[PDB]
Amino acid sequence: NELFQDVLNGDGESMSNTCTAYLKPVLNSITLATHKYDEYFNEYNN
Amino acid sequence: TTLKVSNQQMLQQLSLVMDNLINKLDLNQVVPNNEVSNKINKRVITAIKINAKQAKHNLEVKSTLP
Amino acid sequence: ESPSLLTVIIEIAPKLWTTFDEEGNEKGSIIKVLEALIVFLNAHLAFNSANKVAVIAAYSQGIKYLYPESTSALKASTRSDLKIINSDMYRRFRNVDETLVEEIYKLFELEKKQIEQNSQRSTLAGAMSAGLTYVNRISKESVSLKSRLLVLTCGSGSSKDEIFQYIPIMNCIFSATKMKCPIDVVKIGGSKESTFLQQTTDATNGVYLHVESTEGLIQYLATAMFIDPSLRPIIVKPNHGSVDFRTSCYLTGRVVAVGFICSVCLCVLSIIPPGNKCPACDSQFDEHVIAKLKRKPVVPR
Amino acid sequence: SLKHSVTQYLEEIPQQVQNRLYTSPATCLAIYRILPPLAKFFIMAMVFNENEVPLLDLDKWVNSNGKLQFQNAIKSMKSLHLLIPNKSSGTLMINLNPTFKISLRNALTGGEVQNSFGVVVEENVVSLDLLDEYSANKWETILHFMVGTPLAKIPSEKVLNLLKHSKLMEEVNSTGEFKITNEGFQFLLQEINSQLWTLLLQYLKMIETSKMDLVDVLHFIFMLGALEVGKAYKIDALSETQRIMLQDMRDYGLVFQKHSNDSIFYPTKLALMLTSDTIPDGSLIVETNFKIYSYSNSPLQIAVLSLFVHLKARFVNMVLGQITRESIRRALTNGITADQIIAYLETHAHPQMRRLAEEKLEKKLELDPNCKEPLQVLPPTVVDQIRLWQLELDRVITYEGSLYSDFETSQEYNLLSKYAQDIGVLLWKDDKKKKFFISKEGNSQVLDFAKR
Amino acid sequence: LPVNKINKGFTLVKMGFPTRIFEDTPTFCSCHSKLVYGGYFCPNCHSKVCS
Ligand SMILES: [Zn+2]
Ligand SMILES: [Zn+2]
Ligand SMILES: [Zn+2]
Repeated sequence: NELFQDVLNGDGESMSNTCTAYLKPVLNSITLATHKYDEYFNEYNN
Repeated sequence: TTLKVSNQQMLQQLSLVMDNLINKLDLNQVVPNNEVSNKINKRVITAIKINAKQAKHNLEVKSTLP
Repeated sequence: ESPSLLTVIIEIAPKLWTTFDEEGNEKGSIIKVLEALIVFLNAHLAFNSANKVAVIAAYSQGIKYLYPESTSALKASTRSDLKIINSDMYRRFRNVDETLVEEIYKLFELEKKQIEQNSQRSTLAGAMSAGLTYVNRISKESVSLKSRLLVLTCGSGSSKDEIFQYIPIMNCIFSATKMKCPIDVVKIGGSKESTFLQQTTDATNGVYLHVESTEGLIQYLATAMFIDPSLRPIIVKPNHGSVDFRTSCYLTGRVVAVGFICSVCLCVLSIIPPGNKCPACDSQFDEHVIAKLKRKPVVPR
Repeated sequence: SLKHSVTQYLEEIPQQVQNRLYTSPATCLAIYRILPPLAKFFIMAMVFNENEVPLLDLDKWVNSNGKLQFQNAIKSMKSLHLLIPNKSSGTLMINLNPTFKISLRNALTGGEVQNSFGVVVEENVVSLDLLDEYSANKWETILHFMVGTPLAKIPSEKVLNLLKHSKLMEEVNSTGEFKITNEGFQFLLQEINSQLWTLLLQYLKMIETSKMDLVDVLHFIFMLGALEVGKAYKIDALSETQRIMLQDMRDYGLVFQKHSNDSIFYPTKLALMLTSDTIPDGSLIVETNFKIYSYSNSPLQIAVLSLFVHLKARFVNMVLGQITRESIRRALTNGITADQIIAYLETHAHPQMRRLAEEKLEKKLELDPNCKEPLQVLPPTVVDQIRLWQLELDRVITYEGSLYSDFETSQEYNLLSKYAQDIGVLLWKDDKKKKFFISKEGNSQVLDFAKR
Repeated sequence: LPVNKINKGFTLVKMGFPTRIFEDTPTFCSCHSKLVYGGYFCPNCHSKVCS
């Protein structure tokens, strides 16, 4: 997220899309991992 | 996991193929009628445009990033 | 630049083509696809003088070569000059087309003799193996020659995907990869997705082509199937809908996600087999590793 | 070579003559095989649809690896007039040539051909017993007249003035012999298919009269390419230009007839050889002592080795010769360059020379890997001797022209010298000696420049 | 090599079949941390691999 703002005030959206697309797959990977952890946490809570 | 055809229709279809094969096997009928040829060409050009856009580009590659 | 061999593995089956005639508005579609094949073969022979052509028809009882003819019939020719194609065309085209249509005549008569037996076994894989053996003979007999395969299969919305064609066709792929011989597939029928032939034409650097209408097929064959092996690397391929290279489970048959195989016979299982025994190789499995896999992952409270 | 020469002759043909050419299926089928493979693929892509295709689509067909090849194919497309470009709605679209497309589709699918591929009369002889050695005998007698050996049989006067009008076979009548040029040894050097093409294209450039037509000779040459050996063909579909063409190609060896004024002619193996191609005989062993041990039994290779090797003996399998000085002097007075001689020796070398060249190059690379050397199939001593014998003829060179001097002013001399240099006729100028030399062809320009 | 009869390590192996992705924008691979145009999305963790 800070990198998603670090370029945002850096070059002004002519460059943030490239960095976002470069870091997309690892972002969906950690998002899926955190979502799986959260849903197993809610499953064991219930 | 995510039509039944009888032998008499089978045999009469084969006999129709036989009489269509014996009499005159006119090859010039393969030429399309200037519309289905255009549709087939349009589909092939769209498919090869998709494949060329995907396969235009495939040590790491150079990037615009500093 | 370099002469080539074109082998057409045409799958002619009266049940499949009858179902295609019933599904389509037109009748006698095998005549149209045979006409398109004949004009395509004449085009390939016109591409280069030293080019060579072979055809294998796969029928419900097996396979049969169509060009070149059975060598005893070549030695006997007896006189069998049927007037199916006119004699005033180019002679090298004329010999090939007449041999092909005479073999079509003989094959349809032979299968009409054997129409009483309905076969549940498709012979496309054996025909592809025979075509690859022909490619080997032509490659090592004459010193080099590029080569190509063409498969004109029909599903007609009736014949689904078949498990028994998984093992042979796959092996054919590797042999094709051994000889740098692309395997090109034209599927005529309502089944838009045919997994095994798509994996074949993707792994052999070929082109897949699913069409729904037999009319205008020569446009398709001379547009996309006319990639001679001398210009394969410089032509981008029109194969749309890239195949996923997955496989099917053994006990459920569904397309497989993250899954399990045995270390003995490599069969894919989407779920743990009951009885702790592999369904194919019949090997006994220890309780420890399957208890580890069946165990849930941890999460804190 | 082979495709480049016929392609160049095809662009030398005007566009309307090309459109008149493209009527029959045989010549279109033959021309289609001369194209590059990407050009052939585009032709077959555009033949079966009756609508024009944009150039952007054909650009999209070609991958990024061989784009220039595509341009080269397009250059061939822009050379044989196979496409019509059209500027419509700001787009450069491509239409196939309608006569060519119709003719090629008639060739492929069949239909009307107007008997452009001949018809069999089902009266034939086996090729090996008659036609093969007929074509062989005609080719060997004309190529033995080419090499200049004495013969008991000489061909007709038409191939004689074919050679007289040719750049090869220079002629003298005060002596009584016919001299081979450098182009003659180049003609002997290349393969028989390119030999047939050079002879036929020069026969094409000869003819301008109304006795025979250019479209008829083109159609008949490509049809003889399209026929098959071993089956005879009949005569009335040919023109009178094409009957006298049958006469001339029977004289040359392309076609067999048993007697003159017959209606049944037999194509030979050379006609099938015309379109495309398909220890060796004539392979020779050369040593450091300039000896020639040639595995040749045909008179052709012996006679063509007699041009530059003093032959000493002949067996049924062996021909014994020596690379003497005077034989190479005879070769250079025949205009044969040493490079063509070295080429003829290396392409006809013994395979033992080739293999020994690979062990010698392996010893060289394991000896001095820092540099790479060519596969010297012949020893360098005989090559050096041949090149010295080449150099010793043209040690002294005489240029014929005129010398101008005796100028009282240096400005006039400099003006005349720079005028001669501007027109490219000067060979020497010297202000200290005040003399400049000009060539024979440029004497008149300097003369009427000085007069005016 | 052929295995012996006494060996009883007849074990299930958990694996996934990745999907070949097609993107016109290069991305960071998870194995070498470099730009690769293609890649195979892993079915378990949605990360991409080179080979
Ligand atoms: Zn197993
Ligand atoms: Zn993973
Ligand atoms: Zn990697």
